[PDB]
Amino acid sequence: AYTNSFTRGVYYPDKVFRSSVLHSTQDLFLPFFSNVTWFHNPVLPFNDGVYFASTEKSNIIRGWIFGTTLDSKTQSLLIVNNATNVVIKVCEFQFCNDPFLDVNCTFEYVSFKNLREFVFKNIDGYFKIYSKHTPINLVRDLPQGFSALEPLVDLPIGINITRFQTLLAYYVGYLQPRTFLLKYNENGTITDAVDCALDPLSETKCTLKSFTVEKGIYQTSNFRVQPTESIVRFPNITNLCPFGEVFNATRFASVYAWNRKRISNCVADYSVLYNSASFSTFKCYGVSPTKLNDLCFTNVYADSFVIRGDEVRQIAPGQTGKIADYNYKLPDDFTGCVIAWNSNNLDSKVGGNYNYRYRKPFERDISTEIYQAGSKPCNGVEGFNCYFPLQSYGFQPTNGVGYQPYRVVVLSFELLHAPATVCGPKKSTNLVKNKCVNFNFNGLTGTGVLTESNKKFLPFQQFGRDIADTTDAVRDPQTLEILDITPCSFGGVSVITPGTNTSNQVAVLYQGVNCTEVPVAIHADQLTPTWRVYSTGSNVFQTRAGCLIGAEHVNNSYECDIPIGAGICASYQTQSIIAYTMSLGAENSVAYSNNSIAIPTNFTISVTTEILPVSMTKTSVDCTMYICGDSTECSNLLLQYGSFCTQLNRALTGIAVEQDKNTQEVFAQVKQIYKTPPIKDFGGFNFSQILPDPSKSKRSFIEDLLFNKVTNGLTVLPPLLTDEMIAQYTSALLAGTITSGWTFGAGAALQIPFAMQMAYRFNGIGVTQNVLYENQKLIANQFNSAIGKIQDSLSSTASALGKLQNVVNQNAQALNTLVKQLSSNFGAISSVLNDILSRLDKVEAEVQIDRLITGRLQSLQTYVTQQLIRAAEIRASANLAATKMSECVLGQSKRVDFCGKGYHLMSFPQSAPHGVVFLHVTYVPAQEKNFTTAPAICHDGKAHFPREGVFVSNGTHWFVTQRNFYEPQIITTDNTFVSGNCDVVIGIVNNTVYDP
Amino acid sequence: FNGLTVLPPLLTDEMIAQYTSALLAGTITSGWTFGAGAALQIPFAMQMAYRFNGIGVTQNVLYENQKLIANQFNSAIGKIQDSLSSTASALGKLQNVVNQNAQALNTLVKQLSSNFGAISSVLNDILSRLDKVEAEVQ
Amino acid sequence: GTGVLTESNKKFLPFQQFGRDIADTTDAVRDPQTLEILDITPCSFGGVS
Amino acid sequence: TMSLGAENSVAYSNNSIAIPTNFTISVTTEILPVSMTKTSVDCTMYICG
Amino acid sequence: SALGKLQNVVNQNAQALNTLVKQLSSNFGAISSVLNDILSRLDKVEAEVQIDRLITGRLQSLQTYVTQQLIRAAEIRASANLAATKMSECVLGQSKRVDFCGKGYHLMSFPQSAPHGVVFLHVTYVPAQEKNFTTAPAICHDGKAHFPR
Ligand SMILES: *[C@@H]1O[C@H](CO)[C@@H](O[C@@H]2O[C@H](CO)[C@@H](O)[C@H](O)[C@H]2NC(C)=O)[C@H](O)[C@H]1NC(C)=O
Ligand SMILES: *[C@@H]1O[C@H](CO)[C@@H](O[C@@H]2O[C@H](CO)[C@@H](O)[C@H](O)[C@H]2NC(C)=O)[C@H](O)[C@H]1NC(C)=O
Ligand SMILES: *[C@@H]1O[C@H](CO)[C@@H](O[C@@H]2O[C@H](CO)[C@@H](O)[C@H](O)[C@H]2NC(C)=O)[C@H](O)[C@H]1NC(C)=O
Ligand SMILES: *[C@@H]1O[C@H](CO)[C@@H](O[C@@H]2O[C@H](CO)[C@@H](O)[C@H](O)[C@H]2NC(C)=O)[C@H](O)[C@H]1NC(C)=O
Ligand SMILES: *[C@@H]1O[C@H](CO)[C@@H](O[C@@H]2O[C@H](CO)[C@@H](O)[C@H](O)[C@H]2NC(C)=O)[C@H](O)[C@H]1NC(C)=O
Ligand SMILES: *[C@@H]1O[C@H](CO)[C@@H](O[C@@H]2O[C@H](CO)[C@@H](O)[C@H](O)[C@H]2NC(C)=O)[C@H](O)[C@H]1NC(C)=O
Ligand SMILES: *[C@@H]1O[C@H](CO)[C@@H](O)[C@H](O)[C@H]1NC(C)=O
Ligand SMILES: *[C@@H]1O[C@H](CO)[C@@H](O)[C@H](O)[C@H]1NC(C)=O
Ligand SMILES: *[C@@H]1O[C@H](CO)[C@@H](O)[C@H](O)[C@H]1NC(C)=O
Ligand SMILES: *[C@@H]1O[C@H](CO)[C@@H](O)[C@H](O)[C@H]1NC(C)=O
Ligand SMILES: *[C@@H]1O[C@H](CO)[C@@H](O)[C@H](O)[C@H]1NC(C)=O
Ligand SMILES: *[C@@H]1O[C@H](CO)[C@@H](O)[C@H](O)[C@H]1NC(C)=O
Ligand SMILES: *[C@@H]1O[C@H](CO)[C@@H](O)[C@H](O)[C@H]1NC(C)=O
Ligand SMILES: *[C@@H]1O[C@H](CO)[C@@H](O)[C@H](O)[C@H]1NC(C)=O
Ligand SMILES: *[C@@H]1O[C@H](CO)[C@@H](O)[C@H](O)[C@H]1NC(C)=O
Ligand SMILES: *[C@@H]1O[C@H](CO)[C@@H](O)[C@H](O)[C@H]1NC(C)=O
Ligand SMILES: *[C@@H]1O[C@H](CO)[C@@H](O)[C@H](O)[C@H]1NC(C)=O
Ligand SMILES: *[C@@H]1O[C@H](CO)[C@@H](O)[C@H](O)[C@H]1NC(C)=O
Ligand SMILES: *[C@@H]1O[C@H](CO)[C@@H](O)[C@H](O)[C@H]1NC(C)=O
Ligand SMILES: *[C@@H]1O[C@H](CO)[C@@H](O)[C@H](O)[C@H]1NC(C)=O
Ligand SMILES: *[C@@H]1O[C@H](CO)[C@@H](O)[C@H](O)[C@H]1NC(C)=O
Repeated sequence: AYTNSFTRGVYYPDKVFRSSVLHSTQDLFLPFFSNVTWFHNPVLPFNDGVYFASTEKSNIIRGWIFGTTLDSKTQSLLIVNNATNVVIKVCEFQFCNDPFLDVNCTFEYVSFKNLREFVFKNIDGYFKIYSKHTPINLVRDLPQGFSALEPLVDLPIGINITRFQTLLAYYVGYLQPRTFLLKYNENGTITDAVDCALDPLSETKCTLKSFTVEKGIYQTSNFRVQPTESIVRFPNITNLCPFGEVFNATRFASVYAWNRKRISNCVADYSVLYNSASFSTFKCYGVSPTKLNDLCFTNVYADSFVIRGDEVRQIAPGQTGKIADYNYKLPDDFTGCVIAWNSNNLDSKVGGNYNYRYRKPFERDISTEIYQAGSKPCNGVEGFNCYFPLQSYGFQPTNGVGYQPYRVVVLSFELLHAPATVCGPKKSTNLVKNKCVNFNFNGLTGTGVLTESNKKFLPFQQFGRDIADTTDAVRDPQTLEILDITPCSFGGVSVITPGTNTSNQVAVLYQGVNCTEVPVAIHADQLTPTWRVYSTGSNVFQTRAGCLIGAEHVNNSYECDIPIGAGICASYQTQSIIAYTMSLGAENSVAYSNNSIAIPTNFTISVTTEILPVSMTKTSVDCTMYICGDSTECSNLLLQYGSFCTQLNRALTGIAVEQDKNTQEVFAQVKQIYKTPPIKDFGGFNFSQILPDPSKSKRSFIEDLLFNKVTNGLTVLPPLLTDEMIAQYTSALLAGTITSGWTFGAGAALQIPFAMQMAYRFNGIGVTQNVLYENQKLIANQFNSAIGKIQDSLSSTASALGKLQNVVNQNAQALNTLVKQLSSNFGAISSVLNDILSRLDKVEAEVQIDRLITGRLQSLQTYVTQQLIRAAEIRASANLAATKMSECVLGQSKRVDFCGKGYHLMSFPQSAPHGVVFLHVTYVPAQEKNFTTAPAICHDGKAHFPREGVFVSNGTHWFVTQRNFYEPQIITTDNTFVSGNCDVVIGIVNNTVYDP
Repeated sequence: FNGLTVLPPLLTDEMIAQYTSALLAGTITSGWTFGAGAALQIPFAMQMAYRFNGIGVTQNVLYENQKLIANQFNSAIGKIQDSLSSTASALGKLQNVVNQNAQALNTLVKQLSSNFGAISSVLNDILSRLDKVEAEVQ
Repeated sequence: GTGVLTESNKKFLPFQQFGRDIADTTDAVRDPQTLEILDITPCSFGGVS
Repeated sequence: TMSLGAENSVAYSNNSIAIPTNFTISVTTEILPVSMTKTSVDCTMYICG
Repeated sequence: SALGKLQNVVNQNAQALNTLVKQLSSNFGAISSVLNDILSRLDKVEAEVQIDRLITGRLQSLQTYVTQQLIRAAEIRASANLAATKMSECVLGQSKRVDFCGKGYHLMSFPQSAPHGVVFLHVTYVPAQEKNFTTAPAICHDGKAHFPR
């Protein structure tokens, strides 16, 4: 019988306080929503540790036995409660299946409406116990909910437990290795958890380290099709190799005349030779002797001779001495083995066996040509300073060991190149095409898909290679057809989420994967590590970008919420996640004709917003303190690397000073600290929210929203201008802009009434200035209301300031990464430097320290190089901000869409963390009407054109009007100018042109 | 195929062609107005008079020469087709963005054939030929 | 370690012996002879200009 | 503490304008870099001499 | 001191090559920082293990130099594009972009050459000697409002 585990069985992983934090940890845990066995008893397996529970208030459940034999034959745990105490012992006990109530000992210790919970696990010889108590109402199943179990007991007793039983409603489950994300509150209790492998949303929560995720698409994983089967393809040789004639023959050669045997067309078994005790050495080079049976070769050459026992040291690559110089040399990149033994009884004899003698790589020459000891005419004949080239070994069996004869076999291997022809003893399999498989062609191992091919190998060619050396096609050794290899299908895995705030559903995209490969592979119905079973969630759909699982395809085309790729988007709708081809927008046939114009009859003022970065957090690094932790031994090694721990400080000093330049270039545009008048008769425009609030530093109201909505060896440094100095500059800029127009940008500020300044801002966009005064209250109300909406927009969402937030988040991520890279081993024995200094002699310790120096130096260069790139990216924004302040704030830019959308009027800066915010104010025309139009008018045969503005008719009368606001005027001469007669102009019309 | 991949662009080229078409259709029927607000239609020879004022040439100069001006424009777009049709090296900037990435990937892939001082550039050789304690070093 | 040990307000649970930072750096300890919680700070360092 | 510059109450009202009555032509230098030293290095001869 | 920008372009290239040349003298853990010592004192099997440390250290030194020059070249290109723009707009024209072609209302500018750079002489009108007046946005005549053209 079984029951759902829900979220039960989490326990405190370590005796560490952590608070207000989400922490990621790997341990033996009960997986969420697993099946727990139920009981009302037998012995049970213990496995890799147990979660245990019971509903109780009778207290019939009294203890446990843990062990292997449960009684007598070995030490076994007894854990019992007797109401006086909890009791533990480990004895070779003397009790039956149930010695309990009617309703050595090398260690011992002493200390329904409710449920008891426990966890038992056993690691490093320590047996550990965790616990909880709770009230409950539900008796019929485990209480669905959460509460972390806390440690009680931790004991060095070391028993190899494989079974347990309860001593006399109760429940059992098994722990398994998993990653969990845990939530610690302000008082450092665990209060929630995520089981990362459970589902795609749980992968996403663990990927982001968050218990909630926003709407979007997130990568969590990579998908690869697994090898379904294994193949061995070998030459089908029956013959076995002639090693007795190599190793055990009578005539092992004298060393200057060394013998070579070629081996070919046979199956070997090097393990038989390697396992033999007969050899005083079995040293090997580019192959380990354990691996030799798995390999295959074009040739083996056995080189054979007898030599004096102490001289065997010359038989290696790179050696020197008379045997190497004149008798037999190995090449200095020898691939194979040297095997030798004390052949004292075999090769020595009581006459001192004079049959043996000594005198480039694999040279042999038996020549009698004399060793001359000088430039004499020795002429090949013996004499003083003229000596025969061979000398005899005095091999008597009574010799001391270094003077006895030893036999030597050298095995030199020629690899698979041409068709392999000496081979290990391996079993060949059948060949299988089109599947993802492991394969082994003559010891050439790999994983992939095998198919037919059209590759015309020339008869000597055995396999093809790609640009990366990787084997691209193979001839099968048993049937000479050419097979293509191809790598098994793979891609990035991404989770589409509506926002956990909004829904729990998800869809999964297998990027670039064909759906036929997916739902019976690493996704579902086969070997499915972490990318767990749901072969369909309801629908499986092939997009251009990859296979998409669990989303509903739609034939409509909406706007895009979650973009997938190749014009596909997804969103959550009437409910399910849908997927569709996106629409670029509403289609609009513009109402064109050769004679019709639309003129706006009304406008809106609009206040937009634009946010720009201006400076990173400044930093400098004491690279000796960071790399070496103030250890003297490490500091002395770090001298050998020269100037690196100085050009790093020089680079970061360049970054640091440039931040104060960026801030000064953006804000210090103004020579004097202008201040606002006491009166506020700015024609009804209400700046109270953007001017300083003196009751606040003296920031504006909107600046106080912006400063709230954004929120070792490594030393941070302060900015030069303080946040109160930046607020003085944004105040001075704003006070100049209000009281004096652009004039404070061209030397001395000239005062002008604000309503007249706006009349000139209108006069810059081609709207005739009377249009402002005649609409002055309306315009002031539109502006005041628009400033009001900025407060609500900035109040509405945390996503409003994402640009400035990304300067903060990247600096924190970079520094945290640079700190966490202290803990990495880089292949050294430990990442804690004091281990290496304490556990090892200095000669070994240096090599380990040098890996940590190398890893930390490569980490620190990696950090500094990203700060250079990231600072260059911020400087492009600082130059843009200084430009927008020069043209928009200090002026009125005519550059289309530079200072906000619409025709530009003015803008106001407000300070913010690491950046600036501009409130660009723009005119937008808003209520158009169609009119008939003609490019000219003919009066007395003279063709008239308007001086400024355009001719229009309401269908009966003709007027001229300005291009951006309907205001019809009678066509007097003074609105117009003549040029020539009617006839050259297209579309000219007849009207009166009036003379004043 | 060595763990390298190429992802598709979000906007497919038949979507890009609808944006460049819309920008062009706005620019013909409505001048600059569709940047400043909702598009306002105007006759094209009347848009060109505003463009002439925008360079300080008086608008009567257009109408007094409209047939000539149209022919000069049409002729230039003819020469554009012959130039682009003729000279494949004209797109040298874009073609370098293609070529530079091809060399970047080819270098990254070819580096898998380097030894860096190991016994072999091919990882499965080492794993076939050597036992663990030595294979780690390589 | 090394640092300026200080008296602190931290509220460790009975089984917890020491505290860690957001970046996993050890930064508070229970004194094993008097079960109040201390706060650990590295000894001061800085560039000399 | 650095000074950002002299403070200035602009003499604003809803009915006062200031207009200039003279001018200066002024000539201002601006300096921009355009190119580095064109440099080349033999990576065989530097590393291996 | 006006030319501090151009002189700093000279100084950074001088410091970069000095740093690259100094690093030839660093051991990086080899028995000597002079390659012919290794080749004259040691036989090849030993020598290659020492030489490989110099090759590694000198190569990491050289990649560090080339990467900082790639970044500095892009940082100069941003200035070359700005100078090319100021020459097209300020010299070949009269820019209305406020504070672009020197402070004040821009009239014209002249180029002068300088080693590794360019110097612009921006000529500008700056108003002076201002007087207060009373002002009003419009004037009534015969009950109709008037505004200045
Ligand atoms: C070919 O012949 C030459 C002699 O003419 C051989 O030279 C010997 O090479 C070894 C190198 O290990 C030296 O120690 C000897 O001193 C050389 N001999 C003389 C007389 O100088 C050469 O090794 C031969 N090569 C082959 C492959 O057989
Ligand atoms: C121009 O648009 C504005 C709104 O942006 C119009 O003002 C509104 O007019 C209606 C009556 O027609 C009132 O109910 C609203 O309270 C007005 N709003 C404001 C902010 O005052 C204005 O009437 C339009 N002008 C013309 C000539 O149609
Ligand atoms: C300028 O606008 C602000 C709001 O943006 C006005 O301040 C509000 O005024 C009323 C009436 O005195 C108070 O009830 C509110 O509490 C004020 N709001 C805040 C947030 O303080 C201000 O009165 C306007 N002033 C002028 C001259 O128009
Ligand atoms: C075109 O505009 C003219 C002038 O605004 C309009 O003519 C006026 O029409 C009203 C009645 O709607 C008469 O009371 C006025 O006496 C007319 N004035 C003049 C100068 O004729 C005319 O109605 C408009 N036509 C259309 C088709 O809208
Ligand atoms: C504008 O009005 C004039 C008359 O005032 C029109 O000119 C006449 O057009 C007819 C038809 O082409 C000719 O037969 C007459 O000889 C013309 N008379 C004169 C005095 O030129 C003219 O066609 C009208 N224009 C438009 C565009 O309708
Ligand atoms: C202005 O220059 C254009 C050429 O750029 C001249 O246009 C040509 O004029 C001749 C007659 O002189 C016609 O045969 C051609 O067909 C015209 N070319 C085109 C493209 O139409 C124009 O005549 C010149 N105008 C003046 C006043 O000199
Ligand atoms: C396993 O658990 C699920 C609920 O999570 C349940 O439907 C299923 O029947 C259980 N299977 C067994 C064999 O207990
Ligand atoms: C409980 O066990 C202890 C020894 O562990 C023993 O002294 C005590 O008498 C027991 N209590 C009862 C009620 O039997
Ligand atoms: C007692 O322990 C020793 C080892 O310490 C072991 O040899 C012996 O068999 C044990 N006897 C019992 C009864 O467990
Ligand atoms: C556990 O098993 C090992 C052999 O696998 C044995 O050497 C050891 O003594 C056992 N320890 C205990 C306490 O049972
Ligand atoms: C945290 O502990 C304090 C006492 O140390 C207590 O006042 C407070 O209510 C606790 N808060 C939570 C969220 O447990
Ligand atoms: C060599 O001979 C001995 C017996 O003299 C035998 O044990 C050994 O296996 C033989 N080895 C080979 C390779 O024949
Ligand atoms: C060996 O290969 C040949 C050629 O394909 C085949 O005819 C023969 O049956 C094979 N023999 C064995 C024992 O595999
Ligand atoms: C989820 O977001 C929507 C707005 O997109 C909001 O209305 C809703 O209240 C949010 N869900 C929760 C649990 O508050
Ligand atoms: C996916 O694979 C099947 C064969 O398994 C093939 O018929 C289909 O055309 C493929 N589709 C794509 C888009 O690759
Ligand atoms: C969507 O279009 C396909 C053909 O392109 C069709 O098979 C499908 O039935 C359509 N769906 C609906 C709801 O009409
Ligand atoms: C202008 O007229 C056309 C029909 O001629 C109509 O489609 C369009 O909506 C009209 N525009 C306005 C603003 O009334
Ligand atoms: C406008 O277009 C119509 C139809 O194409 C044509 O009859 C008329 O002559 C044209 N008028 C002008 C001024 O181009
Ligand atoms: C240690 O002993 C002293 C008395 O000698 C006592 O005051 C103190 O509370 C004890 N601390 C602990 C943790 O037992
Ligand atoms: C303008 O200033 C100059 C000196 O810069 C002076 O000589 C000249 O007389 C002044 N002109 C007027 C009209 O005040
Ligand atoms: C204008 O008059 C005010 C006093 O009303 C005075 O403070 C200010 O300095 C005068 N400005 C000029 C340009 O004379």
